[PDB]
Amino acid sequence: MIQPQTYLEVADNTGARKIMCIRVLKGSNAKYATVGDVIVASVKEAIPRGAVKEGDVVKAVVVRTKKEIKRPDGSAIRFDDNAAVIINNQLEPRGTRVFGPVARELREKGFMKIVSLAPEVL
Amino acid sequence: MDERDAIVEIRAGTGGEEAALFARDLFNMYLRFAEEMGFETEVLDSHPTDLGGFSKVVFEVRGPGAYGTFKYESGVHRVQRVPVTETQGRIHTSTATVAVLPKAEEEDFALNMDEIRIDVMRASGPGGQGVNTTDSAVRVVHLPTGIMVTCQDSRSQIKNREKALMILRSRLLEMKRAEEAERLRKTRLAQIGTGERSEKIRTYNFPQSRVTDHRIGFTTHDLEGVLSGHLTPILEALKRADQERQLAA
RNA sequence: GAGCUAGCCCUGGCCAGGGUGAAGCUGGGGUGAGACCCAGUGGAGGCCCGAACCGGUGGGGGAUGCAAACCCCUCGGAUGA
RNA sequence: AAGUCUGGGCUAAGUGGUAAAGGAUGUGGCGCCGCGAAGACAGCCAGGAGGUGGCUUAGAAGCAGCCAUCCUUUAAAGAG
RNA sequence: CCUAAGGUAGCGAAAUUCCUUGUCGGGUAAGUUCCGACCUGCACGAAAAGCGUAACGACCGGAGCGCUGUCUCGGCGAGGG
RNA sequence: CGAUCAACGGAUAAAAGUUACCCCGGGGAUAACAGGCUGAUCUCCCCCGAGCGUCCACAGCGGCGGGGAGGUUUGGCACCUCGAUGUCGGCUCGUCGCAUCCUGGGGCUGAAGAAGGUCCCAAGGGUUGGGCUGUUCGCCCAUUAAAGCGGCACGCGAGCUG
RNA sequence: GCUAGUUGGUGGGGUAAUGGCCCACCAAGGCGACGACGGGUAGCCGGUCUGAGAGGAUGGCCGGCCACAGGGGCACUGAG
RNA sequence: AGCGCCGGCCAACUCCGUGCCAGCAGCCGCGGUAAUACGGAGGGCGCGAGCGUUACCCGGAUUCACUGGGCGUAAAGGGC
RNA sequence: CCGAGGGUAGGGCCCGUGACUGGGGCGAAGUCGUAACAAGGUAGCUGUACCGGAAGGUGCGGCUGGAU
RNA sequence: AAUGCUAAU
RNA sequence: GGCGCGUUAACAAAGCGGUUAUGUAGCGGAUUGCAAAUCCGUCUAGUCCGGUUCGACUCCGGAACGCGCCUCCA
Ligand SMILES: [K+]
Ligand SMILES: [Mg+2]
Ligand SMILES: [Mg+2]
Ligand SMILES: [Mg+2]
Ligand SMILES: [Mg+2]
Ligand SMILES: [Mg+2]
Ligand SMILES: [Mg+2]
Ligand SMILES: [Mg+2]
Ligand SMILES: [Mg+2]
Ligand SMILES: [Mg+2]
Ligand SMILES: [Mg+2]
Ligand SMILES: [Mg+2]
Ligand SMILES: [Mg+2]
Ligand SMILES: [Mg+2]
Ligand SMILES: [Mg+2]
Ligand SMILES: [Mg+2]
Ligand SMILES: [Mg+2]
Ligand SMILES: [Mg+2]
Ligand SMILES: [Mg+2]
Ligand SMILES: [Mg+2]
Ligand SMILES: [Mg+2]
Ligand SMILES: [Mg+2]
Ligand SMILES: [Mg+2]
Ligand SMILES: [Mg+2]
Ligand SMILES: [Mg+2]
Ligand SMILES: [Mg+2]
Ligand SMILES: [Mg+2]
Ligand SMILES: [Mg+2]
Ligand SMILES: [Mg+2]
Ligand SMILES: [Mg+2]
Ligand SMILES: [Mg+2]
Ligand SMILES: [Mg+2]
Ligand SMILES: [Mg+2]
Ligand SMILES: [Mg+2]
Ligand SMILES: [Mg+2]
Ligand SMILES: [Mg+2]
Ligand SMILES: [Mg+2]
Ligand SMILES: [Mg+2]
Ligand SMILES: [Mg+2]
Ligand SMILES: [Mg+2]
Ligand SMILES: [Mg+2]
Ligand SMILES: [Mg+2]
Ligand SMILES: [Mg+2]
Ligand SMILES: [Mg+2]
Ligand SMILES: [Mg+2]
Ligand SMILES: [Mg+2]
Ligand SMILES: [Mg+2]
Ligand SMILES: [Mg+2]
Ligand SMILES: [Mg+2]
Ligand SMILES: [Mg+2]
Ligand SMILES: [Mg+2]
Ligand SMILES: [Mg+2]
Ligand SMILES: [Mg+2]
Ligand SMILES: [Mg+2]
Ligand SMILES: [Mg+2]
Ligand SMILES: [Mg+2]
Ligand SMILES: [Mg+2]
Ligand SMILES: [Mg+2]
Ligand SMILES: [Mg+2]
Ligand SMILES: [Mg+2]
Ligand SMILES: [Mg+2]
Ligand SMILES: [Mg+2]
Ligand SMILES: [Mg+2]
Ligand SMILES: [Mg+2]
Ligand SMILES: [Mg+2]
Ligand SMILES: [Mg+2]
Ligand SMILES: [Mg+2]
Ligand SMILES: [Mg+2]
Ligand SMILES: [Mg+2]
Ligand SMILES: [Mg+2]
Ligand SMILES: [Mg+2]
Ligand SMILES: [Mg+2]
Ligand SMILES: [Mg+2]
Ligand SMILES: [Mg+2]
Ligand SMILES: [Mg+2]
Ligand SMILES: [Mg+2]
Ligand SMILES: [Mg+2]
Ligand SMILES: [Mg+2]
Ligand SMILES: [Mg+2]
Ligand SMILES: [Mg+2]
Ligand SMILES: [Mg+2]
Ligand SMILES: [Mg+2]
Ligand SMILES: [Mg+2]
Ligand SMILES: [Mg+2]
Ligand SMILES: [Mg+2]
Ligand SMILES: [Mg+2]
Ligand SMILES: [Mg+2]
Ligand SMILES: [Mg+2]
Ligand SMILES: [Mg+2]
Ligand SMILES: [Mg+2]
Ligand SMILES: [Mg+2]
Ligand SMILES: [Mg+2]
Ligand SMILES: [Mg+2]
Ligand SMILES: [Mg+2]
Ligand SMILES: [Mg+2]
Ligand SMILES: [Mg+2]
Ligand SMILES: [Mg+2]
Ligand SMILES: [Mg+2]
Ligand SMILES: [Mg+2]
Ligand SMILES: [Mg+2]
Ligand SMILES: [Mg+2]
Ligand SMILES: [Mg+2]
Ligand SMILES: [Mg+2]
Ligand SMILES: [Mg+2]
Ligand SMILES: [Mg+2]
Ligand SMILES: [Mg+2]
Ligand SMILES: [Mg+2]
Ligand SMILES: [Mg+2]
Ligand SMILES: [Mg+2]
Ligand SMILES: [Mg+2]
Ligand SMILES: [Mg+2]
Ligand SMILES: [Mg+2]
Ligand SMILES: [Mg+2]
Ligand SMILES: [Mg+2]
Ligand SMILES: [Mg+2]
Ligand SMILES: [Mg+2]
Ligand SMILES: [Mg+2]
Ligand SMILES: [Mg+2]
Ligand SMILES: [Mg+2]
Ligand SMILES: [Mg+2]
Ligand SMILES: [Mg+2]
Ligand SMILES: [Mg+2]
Ligand SMILES: [Mg+2]
Ligand SMILES: [Mg+2]
Ligand SMILES: [Mg+2]
Ligand SMILES: [Mg+2]
Ligand SMILES: [Mg+2]
Ligand SMILES: [Mg+2]
Ligand SMILES: [Mg+2]
Ligand SMILES: [Mg+2]
Ligand SMILES: [Mg+2]
Ligand SMILES: [Mg+2]
Ligand SMILES: [Mg+2]
Ligand SMILES: [Mg+2]
Ligand SMILES: [Mg+2]
Ligand SMILES: [Mg+2]
Ligand SMILES: [Mg+2]
Ligand SMILES: [Mg+2]
Ligand SMILES: [Mg+2]
Ligand SMILES: [Mg+2]
Ligand SMILES: [Mg+2]
Ligand SMILES: [Mg+2]
Ligand SMILES: [Mg+2]
Ligand SMILES: [Mg+2]
Ligand SMILES: [Mg+2]
Ligand SMILES: [Mg+2]
Ligand SMILES: [Mg+2]
Ligand SMILES: [Mg+2]
Ligand SMILES: [Mg+2]
Ligand SMILES: [Mg+2]
Ligand SMILES: [Mg+2]
Ligand SMILES: [Mg+2]
Ligand SMILES: [Mg+2]
Ligand SMILES: [Mg+2]
Ligand SMILES: [Mg+2]
Ligand SMILES: [Mg+2]
Ligand SMILES: [Mg+2]
Ligand SMILES: [Mg+2]
Ligand SMILES: [Mg+2]
Ligand SMILES: [Mg+2]
Ligand SMILES: [Mg+2]
Ligand SMILES: [Mg+2]
Ligand SMILES: [Mg+2]
Ligand SMILES: [Mg+2]
Ligand SMILES: [Mg+2]
Ligand SMILES: [Mg+2]
Ligand SMILES: [Mg+2]
Ligand SMILES: [Mg+2]
Ligand SMILES: [Mg+2]
Ligand SMILES: [Mg+2]
Ligand SMILES: [Mg+2]
Ligand SMILES: [Mg+2]
Ligand SMILES: [Mg+2]
Ligand SMILES: [Mg+2]
Ligand SMILES: [Mg+2]
Ligand SMILES: [Mg+2]
Ligand SMILES: [Mg+2]
Ligand SMILES: [Mg+2]
Ligand SMILES: [Mg+2]
Ligand SMILES: [Mg+2]
Ligand SMILES: [Mg+2]
Ligand SMILES: [Mg+2]
Ligand SMILES: [Mg+2]
Ligand SMILES: [Mg+2]
Ligand SMILES: [Mg+2]
Ligand SMILES: [Mg+2]
Ligand SMILES: [Mg+2]
Ligand SMILES: [Mg+2]
Ligand SMILES: [Mg+2]
Ligand SMILES: [Mg+2]
Ligand SMILES: [Mg+2]
Ligand SMILES: [Mg+2]
Ligand SMILES: [Mg+2]
Ligand SMILES: [Mg+2]
Ligand SMILES: [Mg+2]
Ligand SMILES: [Mg+2]
Ligand SMILES: [Mg+2]
Ligand SMILES: [Mg+2]
Ligand SMILES: [Mg+2]
Ligand SMILES: [Mg+2]
Ligand SMILES: [Mg+2]
Ligand SMILES: [Mg+2]
Ligand SMILES: [Mg+2]
Ligand SMILES: [Mg+2]
Ligand SMILES: [Mg+2]
Ligand SMILES: [Mg+2]
Ligand SMILES: [Mg+2]
Ligand SMILES: [Mg+2]
Ligand SMILES: [Mg+2]
Ligand SMILES: [Mg+2]
Ligand SMILES: [Mg+2]
Ligand SMILES: [Mg+2]
Ligand SMILES: [Mg+2]
Ligand SMILES: [Mg+2]
Ligand SMILES: [Mg+2]
Ligand SMILES: [Mg+2]
Ligand SMILES: [Mg+2]
Ligand SMILES: [Mg+2]
Ligand SMILES: [Mg+2]
Ligand SMILES: [Mg+2]
Ligand SMILES: [Mg+2]
Repeated sequence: MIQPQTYLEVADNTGARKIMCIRVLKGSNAKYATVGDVIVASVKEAIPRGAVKEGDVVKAVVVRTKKEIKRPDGSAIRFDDNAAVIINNQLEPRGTRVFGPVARELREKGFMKIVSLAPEVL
Repeated sequence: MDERDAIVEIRAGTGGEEAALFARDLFNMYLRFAEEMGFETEVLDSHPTDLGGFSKVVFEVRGPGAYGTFKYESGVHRVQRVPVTETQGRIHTSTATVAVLPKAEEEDFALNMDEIRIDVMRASGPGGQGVNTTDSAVRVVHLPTGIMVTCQDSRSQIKNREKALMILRSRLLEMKRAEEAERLRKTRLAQIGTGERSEKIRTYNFPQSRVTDHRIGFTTHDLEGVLSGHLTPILEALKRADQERQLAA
């Protein structure tokens, strides 16, 4: 459950460290984003000389949430952070590495290159 | 263009007191040329020196075809002579600058009320029950440019609408009068430049009784005829080099 | 009518505890003598924190009230005009 | 309360029972001309042509813009 | 030209600026407020003092961190009614 | 005979201000809110067809003029209310109109397709979250099918805010 | 101006081996205008280039030494 | 067989073209209608499988002066 | 235990950059004046102070690198 | 008493 | 919008019912190597429209433009 004002850590190597959600790109008026959803976000903290910089407005897909995601098999999964991978308007990652595990829901939702690059899919 | 009346701005370049004196020579050269063209001349701005010349003169050339001919005189004009301000008999190279511009319009400015949006609303500040319930404040929006003017100066919406439209017009006017200036300014700089001894389009060498227009290589030796106004030979050679410049391909 | 309130006059009373550590003093250093430096001691102040006490900052309640100005939280002063 | 009263006409819009410029093969009544079996009006049947364009235009050459719109087999065919 | 003489230093869109959300810069994803500038100061200005200033303030602005039922957006529970 | 007793039937021989510290008697005889009447202003819709649109008045437009509708604005008037009809914005809760923002159905198009323009029908439902400012309004950010405009005492303070 | 393993001691760990190298404790010392500390820059020398010499500049090839082996830390094995 | 150069420093000069233009340039300077200084040409000077240029080091620099400089008025005696 | 490093917070130095602002060097021509060089037309210069569009002026004291 | 004189060997 | 004041030549600015304002500039001359400064001379006028009067820049009325002041209780 990500919404405007929500901070997310960045699970890639674009140079962004913290993005702040400003929109849930999910119809007219989605209240929340979960794993596999895309947000528009402001870049609140970045490391020097990265792809993206502080103040940029970027797009990202959510890859981990602290609110547990439930699964049709009756199970659930929960992460210690809210994390996202910065993408372009074609949904492809903009960095070349993805740090940490990601939800298997991303595979189902066409974020295959991200699933590819993640060290663990859970 | 070619057929409209023209304005000529003669400025003194490098040369000091004698640049202004040469500018006076170019001034008499064009007033007397104009008579030998039927063109009508009137001074619009003059700035004389006590030694006899001008640091700047502006004059119009009222005649059906003035820009077509005078337009070749724009540029830096170089004189080399022993100046009347010189006392050791030396030859000084000095410059005057000629600017040739088509006589602008004067077109009046009114508002196209179809590209204007008027918002009315309640005003801010004191008034009691009146200011609470009255749409006295006005905003006027110039829809193309986007610039707005607001007014709650009075208690009346109609007076604030009138005053707001006035200020909006006055401001769009200054915007129009300023882009016109930036075109006028850059154009002048394309013709007059810095006025340096280079940049010359023509030399009027008094020692060697020569006049050379280094744009086409034309050189006559009727320097007294040139300075008295007989510039038709030079223009034509430019005019003919102009058409031979339109030979494609 | 100054048994409310305001000012002044006379005569009394009150201010838990904790903190900071001025001058001075003493010693040491320094010097021609000094200034001054350092340590210790010392205990100054419309100094600090905080009860009583004096207040009344923000909020909530109260609003035919418990109350014709109150109640709860919070907050200012608290050796000084 | 008192006529589903009598006679003549109009309206088809519930107009009556909420309005203007203006628009209209709504309907009914007057007119005033015109064309008709010298076969009218509508339809169909053809013919509707030619020197072919003149100015303008690479063609605008019957079917852009300009200038007038000359004449034939004839019953008519206009350079439209 | 006029005045008794024509606003100096410093400051300035200000507790002062009507036009005005002036313009530029900063901060914000986005800033009528804020801060830094510019100066055509409607209508600053030198003890109705001018411009600054450590410390102080239950004074009035603007921002960030922390944290939150303020809010998305409400849920449940307690007691007095 | 002495009057700009000119406020000219001329209060004294002799007279200016201020009150947001205000007070009393009065008035809806008289203003400010809201209603009402009106509709100049405002908003919308038509008539005319000069001209634009390469061509072509009418795809889209409409010179100079003309006729209306609405009753959101600014006014005019002063009719209930001055022994009181609480006045902005926000919040909350809606409900209605339709001159329709979206979604549905159309005709025309200067409609190839896709996407638009324009007009017609249509009010069932929908019509986002933020930055600025008390703001209404407006601008901006990120989105959206869309981010409609209006009436209800500019809806709603014996419902809250202030 | 610098300094808390800082400077010295005692005792021990460690090594092939001395040592605050490491540790526990004791003492309050250690260093600096003869430039400590900090900042900048540099691998060093035999040589090499220049120069009358003194000096300056430099350290590529070759020889000697050091340092490093993607960026860091670590030890194992072993005569090393 | 090529490349640099031919105002002065510096060895090597005339003609034309250009007319403060085009350009040369290490310094001082050339070029504004008779330019050994710009561009070509002829001729000349220097080197030659090379010739020039740019960067940098030492030299000239006795211009950081130990060798081997200075401070009245040139930069330089500290106010005492 | 130490520990590569990662993280949190606060300092220090350095570089680049910034609305605007300050003066500085330069220029074959501009505006104002004419302070200095002659006793430069008020000897100059000087530290400092105050003032003035500007060079500058004036006060106080110093110097001669001052004329006759 | 009384200000000034650009710029080409 | 109201009230007040004004419009004069090249600029600035006055008086006045009949009539060279004035300053500076400009123009001619002098002086100066030249230019300034200076000296002798000299010159260009009343915003528009309508009235009054023998006669209007001058007085009255209005128009345009400029300036100064006011626009408050809601
Ligand atoms: K009042
Ligand atoms: Mg991570
Ligand atoms: Mg990261
Ligand atoms: Mg940042
Ligand atoms: Mg930033
Ligand atoms: Mg990425
Ligand atoms: Mg001279
Ligand atoms: Mg409108
Ligand atoms: Mg209002
Ligand atoms: Mg306000
Ligand atoms: Mg008031
Ligand atoms: Mg108030
Ligand atoms: Mg009203
Ligand atoms: Mg008492
Ligand atoms: Mg008592
Ligand atoms: Mg006592
Ligand atoms: Mg006490
Ligand atoms: Mg105590
Ligand atoms: Mg105490
Ligand atoms: Mg303490
Ligand atoms: Mg105590
Ligand atoms: Mg003590
Ligand atoms: Mg003590
Ligand atoms: Mg004592
Ligand atoms: Mg002592
Ligand atoms: Mg003591
Ligand atoms: Mg104490
Ligand atoms: Mg105290
Ligand atoms: Mg206290
Ligand atoms: Mg304390
Ligand atoms: Mg306290
Ligand atoms: Mg008490
Ligand atoms: Mg009390
Ligand atoms: Mg009290
Ligand atoms: Mg209280
Ligand atoms: Mg509170
Ligand atoms: Mg209360
Ligand atoms: Mg209360
Ligand atoms: Mg009460
Ligand atoms: Mg009661
Ligand atoms: Mg209480
Ligand atoms: Mg209590
Ligand atoms: Mg309490
Ligand atoms: Mg307290
Ligand atoms: Mg207390
Ligand atoms: Mg206290
Ligand atoms: Mg106490
Ligand atoms: Mg006492
Ligand atoms: Mg019947
Ligand atoms: Mg009958
Ligand atoms: Mg009908
Ligand atoms: Mg009908
Ligand atoms: Mg009916
Ligand atoms: Mg009807
Ligand atoms: Mg003032
Ligand atoms: Mg003064
Ligand atoms: Mg002063
Ligand atoms: Mg000032
Ligand atoms: Mg300002
Ligand atoms: Mg501002
Ligand atoms: Mg201020
Ligand atoms: Mg002010
Ligand atoms: Mg303002
Ligand atoms: Mg304002
Ligand atoms: Mg703004
Ligand atoms: Mg910004
Ligand atoms: Mg930041
Ligand atoms: Mg801004
Ligand atoms: Mg705010
Ligand atoms: Mg500011
Ligand atoms: Mg300004
Ligand atoms: Mg003041
Ligand atoms: Mg005051
Ligand atoms: Mg005063
Ligand atoms: Mg201040
Ligand atoms: Mg200070
Ligand atoms: Mg302060
Ligand atoms: Mg302070
Ligand atoms: Mg205080
Ligand atoms: Mg206090
Ligand atoms: Mg206070
Ligand atoms: Mg904040
Ligand atoms: Mg925050
Ligand atoms: Mg916070
Ligand atoms: Mg709650
Ligand atoms: Mg809400
Ligand atoms: Mg409950
Ligand atoms: Mg209960
Ligand atoms: Mg009178
Ligand atoms: Mg009377
Ligand atoms: Mg009277
Ligand atoms: Mg009478
Ligand atoms: Mg009387
Ligand atoms: Mg009397
Ligand atoms: Mg009286
Ligand atoms: Mg009174
Ligand atoms: Mg008051
Ligand atoms: Mg008051
Ligand atoms: Mg009172
Ligand atoms: Mg008072
Ligand atoms: Mg009273
Ligand atoms: Mg009273
Ligand atoms: Mg009263
Ligand atoms: Mg009363
Ligand atoms: Mg009464
Ligand atoms: Mg009434
Ligand atoms: Mg009456
Ligand atoms: Mg009213
Ligand atoms: Mg009323
Ligand atoms: Mg009213
Ligand atoms: Mg109302
Ligand atoms: Mg009313
Ligand atoms: Mg009513
Ligand atoms: Mg009506
Ligand atoms: Mg109407
Ligand atoms: Mg109307
Ligand atoms: Mg209509
Ligand atoms: Mg057309
Ligand atoms: Mg058409
Ligand atoms: Mg129209
Ligand atoms: Mg009408
Ligand atoms: Mg109408
Ligand atoms: Mg109404
Ligand atoms: Mg009506
Ligand atoms: Mg109404
Ligand atoms: Mg009214
Ligand atoms: Mg009304
Ligand atoms: Mg009323
Ligand atoms: Mg009446
Ligand atoms: Mg009332
Ligand atoms: Mg009653
Ligand atoms: Mg009643
Ligand atoms: Mg009542
Ligand atoms: Mg509604
Ligand atoms: Mg409809
Ligand atoms: Mg639709
Ligand atoms: Mg549709
Ligand atoms: Mg289509
Ligand atoms: Mg298409
Ligand atoms: Mg359509
Ligand atoms: Mg609907
Ligand atoms: Mg919105
Ligand atoms: Mg914020
Ligand atoms: Mg807001
Ligand atoms: Mg707003
Ligand atoms: Mg607004
Ligand atoms: Mg859209
Ligand atoms: Mg759509
Ligand atoms: Mg209301
Ligand atoms: Mg409303
Ligand atoms: Mg309400
Ligand atoms: Mg209330
Ligand atoms: Mg309310
Ligand atoms: Mg109510
Ligand atoms: Mg009520
Ligand atoms: Mg109620
Ligand atoms: Mg009620
Ligand atoms: Mg209030
Ligand atoms: Mg309040
Ligand atoms: Mg140890
Ligand atoms: Mg050690
Ligand atoms: Mg010890
Ligand atoms: Mg040593
Ligand atoms: Mg390094
Ligand atoms: Mg190195
Ligand atoms: Mg070395
Ligand atoms: Mg050697
Ligand atoms: Mg040597
Ligand atoms: Mg090397
Ligand atoms: Mg390494
Ligand atoms: Mg190694
Ligand atoms: Mg390594
Ligand atoms: Mg590598
Ligand atoms: Mg490695
Ligand atoms: Mg050579
Ligand atoms: Mg030679
Ligand atoms: Mg050469
Ligand atoms: Mg060289
Ligand atoms: Mg030349
Ligand atoms: Mg020649
Ligand atoms: Mg020559
Ligand atoms: Mg030659
Ligand atoms: Mg040479
Ligand atoms: Mg040559
Ligand atoms: Mg060889
Ligand atoms: Mg040497
Ligand atoms: Mg050298
Ligand atoms: Mg020596
Ligand atoms: Mg020497
Ligand atoms: Mg010297
Ligand atoms: Mg001495
Ligand atoms: Mg560590
Ligand atoms: Mg670390
Ligand atoms: Mg500057
Ligand atoms: Mg002088
Ligand atoms: Mg002097
Ligand atoms: Mg002189
Ligand atoms: Mg003098
Ligand atoms: Mg002098
Ligand atoms: Mg004398
Ligand atoms: Mg002095
Ligand atoms: Mg003075
Ligand atoms: Mg003399
Ligand atoms: Mg003079
Ligand atoms: Mg001068
Ligand atoms: Mg002289
Ligand atoms: Mg000069
Ligand atoms: Mg000279
Ligand atoms: Mg006059
Ligand atoms: Mg004038
Ligand atoms: Mg006068
Ligand atoms: Mg007079
Ligand atoms: Mg005169
Ligand atoms: Mg003269
Ligand atoms: Mg003269
Ligand atoms: Mg007359
Ligand atoms: Mg007249
Ligand atoms: Mg007259
Ligand atoms: Mg007149
Ligand atoms: Mg008049
Ligand atoms: Mg009042």
